[PDB]
Amino acid sequence: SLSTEATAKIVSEFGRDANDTGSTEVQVALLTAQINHLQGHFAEHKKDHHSRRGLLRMVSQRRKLLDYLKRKDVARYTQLIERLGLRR
Amino acid sequence: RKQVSDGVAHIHASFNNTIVTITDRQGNALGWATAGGSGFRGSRKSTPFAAQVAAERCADAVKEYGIKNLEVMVKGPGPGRESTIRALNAAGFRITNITDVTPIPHNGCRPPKKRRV
Amino acid sequence: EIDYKDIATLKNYITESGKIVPSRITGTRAKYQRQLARAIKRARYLSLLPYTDRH
Amino acid sequence: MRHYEIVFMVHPDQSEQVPGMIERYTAAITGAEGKIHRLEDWGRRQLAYPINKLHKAHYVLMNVEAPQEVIDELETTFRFNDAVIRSMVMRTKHAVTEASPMVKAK
Amino acid sequence: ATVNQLVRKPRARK
RNA sequence: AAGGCGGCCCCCUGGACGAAGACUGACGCUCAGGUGCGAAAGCGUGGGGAGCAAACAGGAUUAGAUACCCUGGUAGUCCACGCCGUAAACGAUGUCGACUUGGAGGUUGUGCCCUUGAGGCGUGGCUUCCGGAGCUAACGCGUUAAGUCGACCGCCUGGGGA
Ligand SMILES: [Mg+2]
Ligand SMILES: [Mg+2]
Ligand SMILES: [Mg+2]
Ligand SMILES: [Mg+2]
Ligand SMILES: [Mg+2]
Ligand SMILES: [Mg+2]
Ligand SMILES: [Mg+2]
Ligand SMILES: [Mg+2]
Ligand SMILES: [Mg+2]
Ligand SMILES: [Mg+2]
Repeated sequence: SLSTEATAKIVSEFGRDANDTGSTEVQVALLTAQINHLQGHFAEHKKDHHSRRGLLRMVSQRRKLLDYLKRKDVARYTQLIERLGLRR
Repeated sequence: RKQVSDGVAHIHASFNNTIVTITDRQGNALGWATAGGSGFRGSRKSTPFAAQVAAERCADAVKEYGIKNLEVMVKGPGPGRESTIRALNAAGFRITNITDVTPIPHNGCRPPKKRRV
Repeated sequence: EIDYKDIATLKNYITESGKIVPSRITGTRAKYQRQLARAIKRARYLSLLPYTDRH
Repeated sequence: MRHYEIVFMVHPDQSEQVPGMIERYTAAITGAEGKIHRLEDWGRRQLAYPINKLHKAHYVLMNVEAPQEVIDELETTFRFNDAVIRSMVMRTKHAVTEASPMVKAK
Repeated sequence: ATVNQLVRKPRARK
């Protein structure tokens, strides 16, 4: 996905410590930065439908992860949607 | 009339015709003989004995240059590959090099269709 | 681990006509056999091994 | 940061212009935090088959550890220069420092 | 074969 | 994922698998409409043109040759930009999970071992051929099931008409 400095920093941004890496809010941010990384790629490479399958996998994966936090704790849900620029 | 003393035999071997051609080491041709004009037409042209007399008659037209050491370049999958080399030794030459120079494409062009019979 | 620069190893793995000997004859591993294939193709561009016996 | 092995051969009539191209290309690499690992001059070497109607090509082997800044410019100036007749770069696994089998035998 | 399939549409009598 | 994918090298990028732990805490499976991909032929616009080659030209063949065979040859095959969305698109087997004697191997890892050799001993991922029980109309399948079961979806109801 990204490098070691880009991955481990965002875990420290949204996690409580360095060990808080398996939580759902980190997993949203791992997909949020990756889709934002691939904005200029698929604009130049519209004929790459095979990497688009990996793109649509991560969009569908992020949608399933937002539905779990929304059905359990809406206080943490409303924080992250504006903190990463979601809901469009 | 001229002395080269170094022969190169680009001999051809197709399924229909075998062509014996003597040349030098620098591309300048010295003589040729085909199996079509050697008294062999059609099915008789596609015989290994036709290649036995084509190499001998082409050799009789290149002894004016005094060639003793020649090179054999075999080109093609056609029959008569053995009958044309023994005919060069039957003409009084010192055989030195034999080399298969058959062109092999690296799937460059598309081959033609099948011949179903 | 394998490398294209040691051409003495590559001379033992080709023919006189520059053809690549498969792993059936030499009995080498299939892990190196894909690596030995691309290592010759590196040396084929750098004019270290001839393509055919024609030239 | 990537690890590159850069192979380029020089036209044999300009074999004295080779140490000029060694240090002019190096100063652009090392200024932008580019490391270097191997720099071996081999001299003339017999070809397995002729290229560009020539024989006895000059060979220079390199290893450059540098980011993607130099990989844009150096491949274009190889195609821009007429002395370099063949250019070839490749990505390696690690920064390596080991003599070639050509130097160890010659 | 599935009972949950026949909730949407029953078996078509000819 | 499938149709498929093959000179080399660079750049961007997708998934798969293994080892050691840490971490979230059922976040899962499945899918009617909907969405996208999707062999080749063909279509629209503009390039490109070797070789091969519908239609067609010519010559043999023949009762006639329309086909076969041979000499040529346009569209098309190539690229960009779209559209078309059908195939014997087949493993003729929808997906997921759980178990049930096993071999010949291949591929890809990893752990330990007089390293006493690229070996010995284990142990996961993928894959082919045999074959027991069992199943099956037979053919055959048979730890990758077409064995025993669960979860959900599609589809079939004599042939022809179609
Ligand atoms: Mg990856
Ligand atoms: Mg806990
Ligand atoms: Mg049209
Ligand atoms: Mg035709
Ligand atoms: Mg067209
Ligand atoms: Mg159909
Ligand atoms: Mg079958
Ligand atoms: Mg039995
Ligand atoms: Mg069986
Ligand atoms: Mg009916």
